[PDB]
Amino acid sequence: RMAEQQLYINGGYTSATSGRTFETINPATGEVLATVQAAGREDVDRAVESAQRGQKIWAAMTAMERSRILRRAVDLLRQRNDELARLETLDTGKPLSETAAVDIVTGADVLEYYAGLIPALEGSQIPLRDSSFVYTRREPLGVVAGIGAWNYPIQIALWKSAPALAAGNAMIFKPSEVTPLTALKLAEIYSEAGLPDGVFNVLPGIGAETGQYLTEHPDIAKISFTGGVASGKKVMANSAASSLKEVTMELGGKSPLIIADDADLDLAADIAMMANFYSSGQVCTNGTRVFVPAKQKAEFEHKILERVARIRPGDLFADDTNFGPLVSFPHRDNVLRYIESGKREGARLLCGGEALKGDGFDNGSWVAPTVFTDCSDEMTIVREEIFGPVMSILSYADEAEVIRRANATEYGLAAGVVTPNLNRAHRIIHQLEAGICWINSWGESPAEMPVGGYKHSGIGRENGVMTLQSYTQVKSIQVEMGKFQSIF
Amino acid sequence: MAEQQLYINGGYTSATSGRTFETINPATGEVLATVQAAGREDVDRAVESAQRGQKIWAAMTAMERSRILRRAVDLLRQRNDELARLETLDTGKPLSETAAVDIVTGADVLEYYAGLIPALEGSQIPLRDSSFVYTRREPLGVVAGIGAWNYPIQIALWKSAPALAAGNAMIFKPSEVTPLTALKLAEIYSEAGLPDGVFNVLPGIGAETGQYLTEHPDIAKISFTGGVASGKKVMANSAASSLKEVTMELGGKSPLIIADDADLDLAADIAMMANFYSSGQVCTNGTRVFVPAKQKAEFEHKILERVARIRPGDLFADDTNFGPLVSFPHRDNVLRYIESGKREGARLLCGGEALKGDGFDNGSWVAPTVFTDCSDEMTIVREEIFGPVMSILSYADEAEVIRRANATEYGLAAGVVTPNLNRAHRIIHQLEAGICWINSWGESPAEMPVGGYKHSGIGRENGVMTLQSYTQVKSIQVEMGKFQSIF
Repeated sequence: RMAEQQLYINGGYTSATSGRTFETINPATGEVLATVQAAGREDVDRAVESAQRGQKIWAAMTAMERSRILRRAVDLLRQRNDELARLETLDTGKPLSETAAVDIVTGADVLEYYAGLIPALEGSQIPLRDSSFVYTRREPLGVVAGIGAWNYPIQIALWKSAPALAAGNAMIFKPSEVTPLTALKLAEIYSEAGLPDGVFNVLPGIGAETGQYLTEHPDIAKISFTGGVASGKKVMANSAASSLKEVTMELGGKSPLIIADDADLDLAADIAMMANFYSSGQVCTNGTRVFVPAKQKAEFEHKILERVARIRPGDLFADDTNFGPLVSFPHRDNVLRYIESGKREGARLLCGGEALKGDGFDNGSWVAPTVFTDCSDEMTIVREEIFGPVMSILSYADEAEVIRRANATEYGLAAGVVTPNLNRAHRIIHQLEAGICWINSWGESPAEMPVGGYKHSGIGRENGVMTLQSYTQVKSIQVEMGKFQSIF
Repeated sequence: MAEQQLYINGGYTSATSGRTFETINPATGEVLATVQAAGREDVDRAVESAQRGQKIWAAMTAMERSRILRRAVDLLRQRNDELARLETLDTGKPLSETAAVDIVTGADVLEYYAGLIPALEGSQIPLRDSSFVYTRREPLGVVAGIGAWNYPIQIALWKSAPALAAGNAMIFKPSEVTPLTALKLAEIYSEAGLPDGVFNVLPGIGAETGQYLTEHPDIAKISFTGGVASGKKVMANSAASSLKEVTMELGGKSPLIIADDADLDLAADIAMMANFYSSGQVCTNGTRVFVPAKQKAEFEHKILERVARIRPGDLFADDTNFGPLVSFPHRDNVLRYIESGKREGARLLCGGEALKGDGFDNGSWVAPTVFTDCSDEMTIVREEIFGPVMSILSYADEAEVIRRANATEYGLAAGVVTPNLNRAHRIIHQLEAGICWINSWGESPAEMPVGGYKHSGIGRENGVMTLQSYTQVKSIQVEMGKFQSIF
């Protein structure tokens, strides 16, 4: 359909020297959207050298000069929101009702946030004594690398590149092989806004190749990766063994949603629905273990059924469509394997449990919105991240128990509680072992709010002031004005 | 000394590994102690102990924690000389150093963080009238510190102080070369009122105890100080096992840049202190000394004159300022580097051999060694030696010396000597190192974050930021409006 997609290095498109290509498909039709060139080792070397030269120019500008350029990129993203959203829908299978409202909106929200913070990035000064003081500089890391995931392709590209660029770095970005297209458009926009050549380069490729070449490269100072829990362990280990790179990891979760016995069950069901079936369940922070008091569980199940009836699959460009196919057919096969395991392990199928078939579904990787109830803590669907539309409903009896069971996992990304009670809301949330916690809501991730995982769900944070700072490195400088004394 | 047990849950307890090792007095070769090594089940015991202790510790008020760490400071000051003598026996470093630096600056950092506990704060962010966010700086839980042998109790204090002050429990593994003072520190913490399990000490071997710590599923963070190669393996194993947070303080090949307007007596004094303290066994040492071509001859004479002042001898004598290296294997390695310097064409200015004779034949002594006429591709210029070996390099201009200073995978420290305002700041701002000294070397105040660029480290120690990096951020959104679902 579209032309063979080249690499983006040094302010324009350039052919890869790898001689290798891959295809990206439209998950709703199975059609090939584009043939895409894959960056090889020499391509990564070209991108790093380009990034080194560009970073020097970028860092030598004033803080406000950098701010204005990133703000111009925000302006262009707002103007092109709908066009970029359509492309993202084609590449991901997510409904346009989502991509036009969330993906570029919130990606640009973070770029806009960091653009305004650049002049506020400051070091410290510490007096030691009348004759000596220390000051610190927050220096750029230099060239850093971002490795994106396929569920929010351009949003992730913006959330990694915005603080990296605002901190004075160049970033080489590798999009998921599943969804390479919008990251290339972002690089065009950055260049149009005045970003120096080489400061944002985009290298499509395969993880086993391009991703590894980046984590091994000797001149890249930091790796930021978003993806699966197991993949993150390998990326971090490779980043360390090659050259001791700094690392950020934003990985998966099995986040608990705790419904208190004083919660309004319409509200609780609304939150559970949004925590499970947005982006067809392909969200790392989803509240996929839903804990409900035994005395409310039957009514809660009814309310879930009543809202599952409001899920509308269909034309991804239609206004009322709010549910899409999964990103790929192998992913659907994995999600169906998890569903079959829930049935086989004795969970009660409340709804769904099968692929969608028939007119307008036979060419996409559709899975019906699936709810299991009567679940138990040892079940595979309860223990493991599924990354599809599968909610697990778990009965509980008391507050201490549900806190224990919520925390009894190696994941630790998000969590939430539904309660009108002041004390319950704060005291329960304070005990949960997760980095992202919602009270009487789910999913909102303001640019101001640092987000990331506890335990196996992540390293470091994205968003907030702290992430601008973590794309710098601290240099301490002591000025000694007294006469230095040697003991020799 | 008696057979040294593990320290778990507020007292000594026998290891179950079936393994012991010996620590040697580097000045005499005598065995100081047989020490038990913590095995896999022992690490498990320590983590379970730490988990229960951490809960009690974190439930106290901020000032209750502050007072306990301050009482530990008071005990460290009272016992400074006794602890220094033990550290001298275990490390070979002169008592003139250990009694003035190791416990003084270790306790300085504990005292610093004890006062900061009440200031550890989260944030609050208004989103709209109906919703706001607040953050909590929560303990990581159980963390592990793995120390190096050159500053054993100082490193134990620099890792445990912010870790404990942030509300964590720490399991600490000292170097097998120097296990003894970390056990004394654990006794002192308990005597000060630290809850049982909050500071456990597990002597052992790196490939066993250290590996088990990096692999354990319930340890949230590893902080390691040691060699560049070892740090890469610790970080990679910490990642592969359970995605632990990491801090790495590794080695360096730090450049000292002498400007052509520097007073050469000052430059030589700084070079001496940057190369021969602790017999050169210091990660931040300024072991590439760049001197302008026109000053190089006189600088070499000034170094020779000060090298002659070095006093090797009885480690407990007041005038001794130079000790043996920590171990006979380490001496063998340092001598191999010195031989490569000779083989590769560097001009030996002084030293270059083991010390022999009265008072030296039973210790791992190496003479203070200076090479000059060095070039950038020599092995002694490229690689950290961790012994008393200075490399003097001629340079011609400022742009050149900055490139050559930065042309290394290391990135720990650097310094410049110049009375000129513009030179001092402009050069330092261009160096790729985390710790930079102007007209001085070595001072590491508790307030000052320290760590490496590039292969020399991950994260930082000391300063306010290290208290914060021993917490993890939890973000909490309070939604007071009516949640909207699209389903």
